[PDB]
Amino acid sequence: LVPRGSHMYNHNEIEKKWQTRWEKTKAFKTTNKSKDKFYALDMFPYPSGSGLHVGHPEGYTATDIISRYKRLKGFDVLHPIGWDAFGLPAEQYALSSGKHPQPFTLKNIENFRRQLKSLGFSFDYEKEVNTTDPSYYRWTQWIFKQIYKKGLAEIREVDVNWCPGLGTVLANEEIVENDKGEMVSERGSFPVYKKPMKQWVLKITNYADRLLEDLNLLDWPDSLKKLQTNWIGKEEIDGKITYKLQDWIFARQRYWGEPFPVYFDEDNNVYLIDELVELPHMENIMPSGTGEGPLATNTEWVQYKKNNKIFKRDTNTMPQWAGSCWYYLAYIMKQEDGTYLPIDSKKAYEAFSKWLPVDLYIGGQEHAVLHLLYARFWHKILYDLKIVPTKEPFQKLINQGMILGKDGQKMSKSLGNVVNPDEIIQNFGADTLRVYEMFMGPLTDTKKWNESTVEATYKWILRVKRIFQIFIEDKSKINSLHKDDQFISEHNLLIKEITQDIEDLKFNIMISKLMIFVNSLYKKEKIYSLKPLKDFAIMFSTIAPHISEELLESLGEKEIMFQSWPTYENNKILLTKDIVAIQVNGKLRETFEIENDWDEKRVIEEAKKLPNVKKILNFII
Ligand SMILES: CC(C)C[C@H](N)C(=O)NS(=O)(=O)OC[C@H]1O[C@@H](n2cnc3c(N)ncnc32)[C@H](O)[C@@H]1O
Repeated sequence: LVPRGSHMYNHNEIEKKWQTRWEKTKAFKTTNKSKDKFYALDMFPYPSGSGLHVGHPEGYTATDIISRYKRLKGFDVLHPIGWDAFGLPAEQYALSSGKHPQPFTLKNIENFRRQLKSLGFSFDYEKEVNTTDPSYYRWTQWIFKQIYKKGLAEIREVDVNWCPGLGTVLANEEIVENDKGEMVSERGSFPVYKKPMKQWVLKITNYADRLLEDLNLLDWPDSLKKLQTNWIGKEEIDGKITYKLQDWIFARQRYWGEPFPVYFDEDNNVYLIDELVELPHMENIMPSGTGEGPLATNTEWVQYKKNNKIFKRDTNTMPQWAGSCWYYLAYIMKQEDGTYLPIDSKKAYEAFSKWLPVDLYIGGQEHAVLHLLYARFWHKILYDLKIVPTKEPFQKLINQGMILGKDGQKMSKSLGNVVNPDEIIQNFGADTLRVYEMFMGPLTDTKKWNESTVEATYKWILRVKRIFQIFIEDKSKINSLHKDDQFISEHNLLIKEITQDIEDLKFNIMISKLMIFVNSLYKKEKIYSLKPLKDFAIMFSTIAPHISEELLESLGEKEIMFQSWPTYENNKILLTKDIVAIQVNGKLRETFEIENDWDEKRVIEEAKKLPNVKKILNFII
């Protein structure tokens, strides 16, 4: 049932209005007016279909809520989007559509961008990166070269996973075992087998001990630390320190990827090219199954002329992972005029020191031993080279649970179980989509799409809009003399508890709390002030920004970009609890509330949580 008549509000019109206003007013531009910084990052998407499905926005909603909250708390916020556009995902969608990946990728990116704007994510579109732009992959190639010069890239004979169906080698991390114990590509489920071949490898095993140990520095889920620990698989066996991890098969026999900025002489000595080496435009881009890539047939390009000698260019390309290994840095390098600060410049390093590590990164568990391992590896090499200031790229990682289709499988184009976001956004609105996805369950749980809960979410938003109408359009329903201490208390507590839920990324519970508050407004003949509506709107804006802006405007208030997070007075909350003063050797370092009297020895590990560490809690040596 699509909302109409008395069961609808003007969601399409409101959402377009506010999207337009945010663009004109530059609402999401990354500011630099504070010493408080927050880098909230989504895993950027592949343009490997005609558009997003409703699964994609789930994690993007979660980081948007935090980003929006942080702006309201006065932080400068980096929250950017971009296109993971090289390598197999983009190429395979082009090939399977009978299109050339250059124009087709551009065309699909336009659609993705339109979809994202229609959802009201607070991206600064001036920070966009595209891993296929030559100004971007200039740096991908630079990084590879520095990896080489450090001794960490070489061509050697290894046992590769040959994939006849793709015409290429694949890395061990790109292979999975099926129900019958057979090895297939993680993407496409193409059969593979082992074969000795001379191929480019990156020496990830040389970083294995640090990749393992440095997990201790990270606020990452146990499940993810475990996957990486087991993949690295460090074991002493008969005195040899061994690893299940092998060096990273890095070259692909495909057209659509970064060229290796490399040429060879008659003895196969490797030489490096200093400048950007662009992928030549070719029409003959189908993979040959021979062990060489399609670039090998481009005779004129492969013949590298230097000092009257004819050398041979490398004819492989880099994998899709090369651009995603450093894109979190590219966003910091990206400039208003469309250029990138040089990665090794002083200005880059200072900007990195301001923004890194990413404070909150959300993306799927499927990247456990792919991007989330590989990116850590490149980052550490850059750290060793004094290019980046931190040991680790991403401090806090959350893996959003998969949204499943109605078949109960993970939602994906490949399984033909997708729901098109354009239809939900048309029929119900972006605000409903965002609220619904957070309400489906805990962010980290998997969950199944359910039409009737979508419809219930829309009815709820309609209910919010109608309660605002009641109290705003009739001035007699607001009277500062009205006596209802419990409500003034409920209001102050809402601010406190919603704040805590946002901080905890417990967005489903946050919505339940907003629903309870609305139930309470519907019982009130009068309320003391419009302030609780203003505060509700400001806070709801983090999840339902379009309708929240509309409600704020109808209150005669300023737009969200000029607002602050609501403050509460704890002396209006009708129930107080014990405050425990924590000390470091007789000297006060923190105080905090302990809710109830449940535990005592378990609750001394709650005093360790607070960033500055029943009555007193002294810590003597
Ligand atoms: C950093 C780089 C290596 C990322 C890479 N370019 C990439 O993965 N691109 S992407 O388009 O496939 O995915 C984008 C995001 O969307 C999530 N997602 C996908 N399906 C679902 C689903 N059914 N439910 C919830 N989330 C989903 C997915 O995990 C990821 O974080």
